[PDB]
Amino acid sequence: GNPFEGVQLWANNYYRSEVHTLAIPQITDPALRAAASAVAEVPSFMWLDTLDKTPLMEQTLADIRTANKNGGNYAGQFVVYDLPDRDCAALASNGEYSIADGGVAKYKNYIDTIRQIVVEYSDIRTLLVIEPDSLANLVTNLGTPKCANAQSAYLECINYAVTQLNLPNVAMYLDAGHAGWLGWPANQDPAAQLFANVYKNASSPRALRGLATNVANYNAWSIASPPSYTSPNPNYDEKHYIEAFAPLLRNQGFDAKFIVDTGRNGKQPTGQLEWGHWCNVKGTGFGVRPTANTGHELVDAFVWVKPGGESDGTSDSSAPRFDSHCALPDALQPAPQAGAWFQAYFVQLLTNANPSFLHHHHHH
Repeated sequence: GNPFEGVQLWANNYYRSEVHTLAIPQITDPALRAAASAVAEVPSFMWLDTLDKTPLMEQTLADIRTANKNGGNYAGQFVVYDLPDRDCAALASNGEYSIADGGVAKYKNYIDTIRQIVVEYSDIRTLLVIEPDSLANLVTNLGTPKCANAQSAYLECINYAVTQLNLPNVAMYLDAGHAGWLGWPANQDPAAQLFANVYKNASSPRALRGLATNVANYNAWSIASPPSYTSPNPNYDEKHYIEAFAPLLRNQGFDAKFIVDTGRNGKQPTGQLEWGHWCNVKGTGFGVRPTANTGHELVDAFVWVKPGGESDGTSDSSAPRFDSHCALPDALQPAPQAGAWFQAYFVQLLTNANPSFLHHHHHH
């Protein structure tokens, strides 16, 4: 059943080329350079955050087909992230499509472009995260005018995505926020209704395996003491959020499994002063390496979804698409545009990694 069993995860060359060409030439310490070279080999998801990234998806799948026909057993990992009026609760979104300017039709073409690619590589297992911080905003942010207006477009576009990418080689996980967002007990029943209705309204697609949590966030999987910024939520880590949310989805006909982003949660507690501070958080490290051996029946894999070292947002308040969350004092600064390489942040995640990359473990 688990789409992560039976395969290796591909480490893409977009992140490897970031580390080799941008990061390593800036690092002088020989041990840290070797540690950087190693992290570039940890497989993390490739984000399709514009239409112009879809040729990179096809190139990555072509490389995986080459590797597989040469014996490999790799699967690809991609994030579908280009809804019109994307990031609806921001002061600022980088999304290229607007609902008012043909954005629903542009999203249809974007999904059709990805479906043609996944069908062209029907031999390749393709693991998808669908639309981070979309549906969670329709649970808690209907008070924000852009999100209230985006409700119909988001539900239609999500329904298109999950029905059109319901293919035999795909497993999809709908993004479902994190413990600090939907794990609060008052948010659980409305979120479970919305997610199980998305699944049932798409005719319970076989390929929609479940939900992704902690994407681009920093929560622990399991911690023995709740970090102080989680109080008073009883679901203060992802294990507690998922053990609370899974039976409420199953009660309404969506027997969801989960993947959890551990790419930036190795250091706990984190540097967050408030749990809603999400941008470029100080005091974080790379986490548990991707694996299907999670020790938990509900969790198909620990994965690295947000690629560590790529910025969450610029800290320049005069720049386009600036959001005030990226200038808070627990956000590392100065930070470049969202998605762009942020070398200080990479070095922070490398220094604080747990498990560490600086450990040299090596036998003959």
